[PDB]
Amino acid sequence: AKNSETAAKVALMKLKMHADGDKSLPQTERIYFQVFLPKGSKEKSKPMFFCHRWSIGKAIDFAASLARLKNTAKKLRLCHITSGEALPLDHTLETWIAKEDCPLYNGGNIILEYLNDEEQFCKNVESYLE
Repeated sequence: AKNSETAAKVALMKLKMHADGDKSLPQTERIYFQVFLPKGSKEKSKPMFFCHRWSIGKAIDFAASLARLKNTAKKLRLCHITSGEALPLDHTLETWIAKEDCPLYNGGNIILEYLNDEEQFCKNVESYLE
């Protein structure tokens, strides 16, 4: 419900008001997320937008920057909000649009979390929204 297509579209207008990102991107090239930050972050989440053709690794790098997490044993990974899957670094965000299983939505939620190198999913994915 909170992670559905409709919930993402309903959140999208506020995300457009509040998100940071590279504003030289044409509007149609942008995908907006509420980005939930690693456990222990005082700020639970931050609104961000990305180029939809960026790789996950690029998006992670951009999000870590905005969240001031570039200032260890673990690497930051974007993780699907329902499956917990650490999205593969080389895939483009575009790859997740529309898909039947665990899509990404323009306006949706996503997780940024410290994982071990090679770790595949973040544990307790439901808890980021609890």
